[PDB]
Amino acid sequence: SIAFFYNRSGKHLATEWNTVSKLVMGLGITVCIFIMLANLLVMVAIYVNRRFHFPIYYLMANLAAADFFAGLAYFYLMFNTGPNTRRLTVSTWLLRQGLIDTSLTASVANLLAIAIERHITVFRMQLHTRMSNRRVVVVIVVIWTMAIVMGAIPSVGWNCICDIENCSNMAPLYSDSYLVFWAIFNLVTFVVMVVLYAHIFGYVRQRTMRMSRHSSGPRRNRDTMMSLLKTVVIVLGAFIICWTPGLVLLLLDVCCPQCDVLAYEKFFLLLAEFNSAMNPIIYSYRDKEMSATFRQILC
Amino acid sequence: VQLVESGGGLVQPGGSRKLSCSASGFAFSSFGMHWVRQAPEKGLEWVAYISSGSGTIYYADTVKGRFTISRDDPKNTLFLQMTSLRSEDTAMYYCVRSIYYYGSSPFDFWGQGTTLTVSSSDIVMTQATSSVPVTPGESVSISCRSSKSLLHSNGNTYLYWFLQRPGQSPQLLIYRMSNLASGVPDRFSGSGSGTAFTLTISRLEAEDVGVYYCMQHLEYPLTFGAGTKLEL
Amino acid sequence: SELDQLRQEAEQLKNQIRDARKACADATLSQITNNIDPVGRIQMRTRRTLRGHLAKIYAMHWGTDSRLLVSASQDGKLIIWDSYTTNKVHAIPLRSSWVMTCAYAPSGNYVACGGLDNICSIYNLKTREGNVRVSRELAGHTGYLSCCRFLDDNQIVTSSGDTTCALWDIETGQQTTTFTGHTGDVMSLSLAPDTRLFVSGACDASAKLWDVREGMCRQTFTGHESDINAICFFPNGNAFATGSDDATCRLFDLRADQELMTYSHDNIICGITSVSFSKSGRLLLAGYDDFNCNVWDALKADRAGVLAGHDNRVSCLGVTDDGMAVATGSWDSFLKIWN
Amino acid sequence: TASIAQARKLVEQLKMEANIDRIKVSKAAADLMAYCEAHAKEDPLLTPVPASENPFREK
Amino acid sequence: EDKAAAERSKEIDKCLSREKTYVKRLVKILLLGADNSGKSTFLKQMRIKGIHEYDFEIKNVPFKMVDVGGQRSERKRWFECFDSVTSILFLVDSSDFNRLTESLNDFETIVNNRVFSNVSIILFLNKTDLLEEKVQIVSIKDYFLEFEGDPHCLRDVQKFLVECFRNKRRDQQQKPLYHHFTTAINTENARLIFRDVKDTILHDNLKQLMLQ
Ligand SMILES: CCCCCCCC/C=C\CCCCCCCC(=O)OC[C@@H](O)COP(=O)(O)O
Repeated sequence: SIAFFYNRSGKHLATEWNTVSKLVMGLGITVCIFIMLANLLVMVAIYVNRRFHFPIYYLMANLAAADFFAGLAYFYLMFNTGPNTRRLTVSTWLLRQGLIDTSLTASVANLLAIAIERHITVFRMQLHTRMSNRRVVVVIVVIWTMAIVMGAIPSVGWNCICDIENCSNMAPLYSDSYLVFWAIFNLVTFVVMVVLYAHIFGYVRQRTMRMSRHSSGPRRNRDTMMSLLKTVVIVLGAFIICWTPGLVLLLLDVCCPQCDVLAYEKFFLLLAEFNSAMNPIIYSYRDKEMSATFRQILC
Repeated sequence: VQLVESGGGLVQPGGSRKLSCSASGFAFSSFGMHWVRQAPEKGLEWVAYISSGSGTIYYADTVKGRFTISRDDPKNTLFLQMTSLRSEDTAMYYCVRSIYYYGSSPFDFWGQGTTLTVSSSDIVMTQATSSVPVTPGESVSISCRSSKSLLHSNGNTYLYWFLQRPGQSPQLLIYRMSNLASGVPDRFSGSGSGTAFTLTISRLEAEDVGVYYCMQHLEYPLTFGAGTKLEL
Repeated sequence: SELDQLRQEAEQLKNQIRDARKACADATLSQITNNIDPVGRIQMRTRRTLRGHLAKIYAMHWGTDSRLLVSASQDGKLIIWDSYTTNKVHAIPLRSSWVMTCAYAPSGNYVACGGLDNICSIYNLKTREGNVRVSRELAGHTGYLSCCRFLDDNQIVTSSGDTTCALWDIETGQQTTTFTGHTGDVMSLSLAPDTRLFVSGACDASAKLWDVREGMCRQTFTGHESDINAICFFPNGNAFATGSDDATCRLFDLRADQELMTYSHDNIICGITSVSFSKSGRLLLAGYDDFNCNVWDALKADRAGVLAGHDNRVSCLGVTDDGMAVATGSWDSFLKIWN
Repeated sequence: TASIAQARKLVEQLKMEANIDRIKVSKAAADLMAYCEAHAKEDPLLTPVPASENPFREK
Repeated sequence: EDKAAAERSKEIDKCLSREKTYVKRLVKILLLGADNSGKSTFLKQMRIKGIHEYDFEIKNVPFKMVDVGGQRSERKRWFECFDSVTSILFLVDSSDFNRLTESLNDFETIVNNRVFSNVSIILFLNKTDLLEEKVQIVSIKDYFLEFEGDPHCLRDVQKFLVECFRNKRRDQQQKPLYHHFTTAINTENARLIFRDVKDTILHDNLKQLMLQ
């Protein structure tokens, strides 16, 4: 019974619906509807428009699949939380938590895959329209294979059900060596994709300045270097806003025992699932054709 | 336009001999080649096959394992390797070119032949026409039959007719039982429906003497009918 | 002077030609065909799809056996297809990649092609060497070659952008006859079933009926607006149909000297790239730049189907001699068989 | 002076094209209709052919 | 057998697929000019009845110059088979002041075509040394009007000649226009075209990736 671990972990088992429990469930449910609907719109637009059949859009339709899954994985958890968490068994507890990790890992890994496709078709002297769909499908399966692996290892031994002494407090059945391992995975991913986007900006910037004497035609100039800095800031700023508080709690739970990390955990996880809702409006709003495609779908 | 084979000679049982055939005058890279042997007094017998690009290889059931056929396209040559030569391998070996697309005529050009002496299911294709005496200026018919029906679902009947003049390599007359090969006079015609086939000559000549063979191409263990001599 | 008199003479000749047509224009084909049964909705499906071309397909022709087919592309290659089994019989590499036309010999031993290189090349398909080699290059045109149609194994008719059409002798290799009289570049050509007359469309909204034996123009038809880029001959051999950039098709008759029916609708604004007829002459298929192909009731002008499924502008369109299939090529480098 | 010969040939060609035999448009329209009705049964596209005889569907 | 014919078809597909890689990295340049422009000498420094295509390679990138001759005067939509090219190279004689007005019209008709949209332009003002000798002894005000600069300064005249070409575009804000004052230098002519087509592709990738 999970009641054995929860009491040792300093947690609490709710028996009746509370004001916080009602507010968290209500505020998180309305988020889930948007995630499973906005990310479904991106799927249809790419399929119904023949002008979106290029490798870059297949990593954006895959990101919708990773984010749509992240809505179902939150729909399931919301039902089994509060006056319902005193009912799950050990086997059902590991399934409830394992669906969360398989969805968030797939979302973060798709953000890095987009940052490498752009870096590839920017330093190569070939048109992205004239590219093959072989590299994308290889990357797509690797994204989904690694996510499932990261969601199945804690259920096959990487947990504290056999080592009852040292494991986390936020997840009483997860070892503290798996929360640290997950924080390293995403922190490294952010650092890598910051470098990739900062090399694109510095490369196009030194070419716009060089082709200013000869090329007086309406290309380059400042509208080039201000519509490219805006995009980099939005894609990088949104990751920090929706994921920095989450990682701090993960490394505070393991490192600091005298920390009341149990109070912020229910809202720092909702804010991390809001990133799956801001993604379709960041990678699918610059395309005026995609916006025009949206209107022709909704009546 | 030229298919010269060489490498034969007297050999001992259990010894090894290698046959080489050199092509010159056509696009050898796009032709699938064959090896066909003929006993000193009996009819022809298909031996092996290598496709264009060396994709598929086929062997006779009597020589499988002991024989290997390979080609060297850049050098324009074809090879046959024999390791355990028995006393039943005394024959004359020919080389035949064949190309396969919609409307082609395979087995059109035969080599010249190299001799080999050793001092020591499948469709059964019949010909009960061992000898026939004729007179020039008349009309004759050569009959043939097969165990299985050679007519395929796609409407193609795979029966071929060959002519071996005295001391000459076989030449193609009719391919697919109704089509006349290029360079053959119009007096040669073929018929049949699915089992019994006949080749008809309208007016005979002095060069029509020889032995008429025939072949099936429905299943790759190819079999030839017995000879039919035009005694004249 | 005399040029003024000649202009006056030309002014009054056209009045008497129009009056002769107007007097005989007692009725219209639509009025007579107001009591025939409609053909209904034609439904065609993509049976086969021929993949392998690496660029836009500009021309395609059918063999008389109704099974083999040749096609050309901007890549600069010529491919012979087996439409039944989707098998590539041949693949002919060309010297120039700017090829805008291709033809199939009625006997089947030769193919022809040409384009912005101003010459037509003939390829021998039945050689003893097992390959395909060019037999003869036909030079003598000053503009780009826009169309060619084999007459016999030793005769071919070619039209060019230098405002002329010619008849050649392949054995000799010299221009036998030259057909003059057009004003704009000739874009199309259509041999009669009897192979004794042909018609050509030019970029001056004019179609002329020629005579190969006599080398003189017999008839002239007007009524279009923009360049005529597609012409076909009715199976009876007594009429023909045109298609122009002004998104309209018309049916002319060689005996009435008049247009009979007009094939246009308000939802089409793009031109017609290809025109073909049915074996019985009851259907009229036409390609468009709107990525689709349209089927028209030739006796009623009512649209009766859409051959959709191409991802770019439809360039080519042909019907087999037995009426069992329709092949269409387009700029997306695919051919499709419709039944 | 210069275009005199070209216009002289133009009217000569116009003279030949004007003096030709012509028929009524009603007669011509009936002829095209009579051809389409007679060959209706021989059109495997206007009247679809059964899948047994179809060479592009029998596989 | 019909199974041996299928192997022939699959052997052809292997040869066709070996050319797909080449055509996916191919850059086509359409070359235009005149008799006095210097198109003959320009191609003589390139180590390679209708169109004379010159296939070659720079820095492991396939190239192809579609050099039409006098046929470029054709003005039909059929002749515009070059809608798949990536750039257009134009050769102009700077010394010939009399024919500059003539050379300024054919430029206007081509670059304003509805087909050559999404295509960049490269300009090569040939024979700049002859222009240096022609100026400082012969004025350009006697040949052109609306010239407010000094007629005895090379930089003033050069800054005026390019502006005359740049003002004849009604579709400016879709693609750029590069200009170079080249000569019979014989060396940099291949490298200057390489940079212009490199940044043309780069500014096609930036919109296709939604990065700008
Ligand atoms: C606050 C967490 C920030 C982001 C989360 C990282 C995603 C998962 C990665 C690694 C494993 C961490 C597992 C513990 C993190 C918190 C998730 C969690 O399980 O929170 C508790 C919440 O269900 C409600 O608890 P109950 O009401 O007891 O079910």
